[PDB]
Amino acid sequence: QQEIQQRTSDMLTAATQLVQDWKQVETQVYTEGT
Amino acid sequence: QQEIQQRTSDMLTAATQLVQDWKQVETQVYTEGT
Amino acid sequence: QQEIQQRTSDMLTAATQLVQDWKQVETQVYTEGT
Amino acid sequence: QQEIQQRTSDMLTAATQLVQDWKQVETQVYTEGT
Amino acid sequence: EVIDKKAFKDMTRNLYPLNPEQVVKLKQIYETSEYAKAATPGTPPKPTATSQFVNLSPGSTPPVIRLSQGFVSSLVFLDSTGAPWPIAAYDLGDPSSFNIQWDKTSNTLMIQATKLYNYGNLAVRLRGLNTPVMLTLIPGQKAVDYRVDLRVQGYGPNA
Amino acid sequence: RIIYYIQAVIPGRAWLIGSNGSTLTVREGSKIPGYGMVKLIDSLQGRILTSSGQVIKFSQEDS
Amino acid sequence: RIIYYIQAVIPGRAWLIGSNGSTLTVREGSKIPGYGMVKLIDSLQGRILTSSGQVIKFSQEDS
Amino acid sequence: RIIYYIQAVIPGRAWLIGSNGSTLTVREGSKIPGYGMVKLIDSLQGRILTSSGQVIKFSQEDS
Amino acid sequence: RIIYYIQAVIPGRAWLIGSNGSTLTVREGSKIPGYGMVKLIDSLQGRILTSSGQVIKFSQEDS
Repeated sequence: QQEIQQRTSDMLTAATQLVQDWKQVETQVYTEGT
Repeated sequence: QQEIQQRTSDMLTAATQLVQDWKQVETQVYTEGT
Repeated sequence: QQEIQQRTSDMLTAATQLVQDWKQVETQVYTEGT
Repeated sequence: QQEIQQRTSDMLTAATQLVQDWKQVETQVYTEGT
Repeated sequence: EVIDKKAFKDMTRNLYPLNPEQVVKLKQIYETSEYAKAATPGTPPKPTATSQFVNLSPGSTPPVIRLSQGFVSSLVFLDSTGAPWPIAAYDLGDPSSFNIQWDKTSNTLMIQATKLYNYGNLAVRLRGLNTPVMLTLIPGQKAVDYRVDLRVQGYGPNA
Repeated sequence: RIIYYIQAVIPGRAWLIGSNGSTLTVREGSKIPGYGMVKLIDSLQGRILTSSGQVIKFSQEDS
Repeated sequence: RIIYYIQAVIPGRAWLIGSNGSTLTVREGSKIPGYGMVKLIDSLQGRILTSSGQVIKFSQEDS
Repeated sequence: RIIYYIQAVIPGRAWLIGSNGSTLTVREGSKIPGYGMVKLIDSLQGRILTSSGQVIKFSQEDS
Repeated sequence: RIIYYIQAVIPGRAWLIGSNGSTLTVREGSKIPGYGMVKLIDSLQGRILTSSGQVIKFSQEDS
């Protein structure tokens, strides 16, 4: 029974990092040459 | 009996703010244009 | 009985924020262009 | 019984974050080129 | 092997306490609350444009301007022929209830009311006149004046 | 006759405009030509009661 | 006749446009030529009830 | 006849393009020429239900 | 006939190149000329299943 609550806390830490990485979108870069 | 004395203190607070607002008269403003 | 007193105090916080927002009137802005 | 009050407090935290995100409106940006 | 299915569904409910159905229902609650907040009691005033003649006799009554809180009313001054009459100066009583914007040379005043039911008066001096023109300003009526054209009895610098 | 219309009303006074372009102001006890004596000034709902039974209101096209 | 369409509506008022290009604004009790009396201004769903039974709504191509 | 194709769809609206190059926008209750009345706008999967039984979808070469 | 070869594959899409130099992109349900309907896009191992029974893979000299 108590192994379910230990496994649930492990998955919540990993899922918070996965969702936070999917939020990040970097702005495009325009390079002008002459 | 004691609910009358509670109601009297609430009306005295509201009547003090109402009388103080009626005292305020703002000075006229003269605007010159050229 | 005590659930009425808990519900009433929640309505004072909501009504005070509603009345204070209705008092606010912003000054007009005149823009000159040349 | 007690699991209802635990679930209710979790939903209030998520609903407060959702409401203030809908309140935010960004100003338009005008770009002049020459 | 069956623990992994049990731990995944309880993790999902902690990560997302609101269903996609419940997010949609919460958005309808929020915009209905803003609709009741912005609604005005009674009926809103009718937006109108008017035109009056101003008599400088010592028997007549001063003209009336209808205002509304947060709205702009523009007053333009004309002579008896209809040409514009530029404004020299003005004097406003109770500046806590009304706000006036004016470029220093034109003939148009723009007045916004700040309070709901407080009324006052205003004095306007024109360029060629010695007699000042006196008005009264009452807000909170069933009509709001978007623009008032005022005919003044004399003759201005343009004719 | 001459039809009078309410232009602006506060508690106590009322400003009236006639079909001739004439402008009046009235109090609780006052004379209106062609109407008689003012009986009641009702600042809410825009009604003025007159001793002859006629009711002066806002104009239909300006309200 | 002349067909009227709702241009904008808030609680209380409604702005109408006609097939002639004429523009109107109406209240709860008001004059409409060719329709009669305003009976109910219902700001949600864009419906105006009229005493002759006709319903003034938003235009089909502008909604 | 004229074949219509879905160009973009959100909940509520849908933007359509025809074989003539004409562009339309439709709501839940709306008229489409040659098709009838919109019955259901289903924003997922790109399907629009019509009262005549035809289904308007995305184009085969543009999807 | 024309022989198609896999150029790049991700989950969902696949980019193809033909013997004529023509380039296509396909989804799960799509048409390929000379092959029929796409039945399964399997991003691992570079295999695409087709309704006619043929299998489109990477080119032998380019893999």
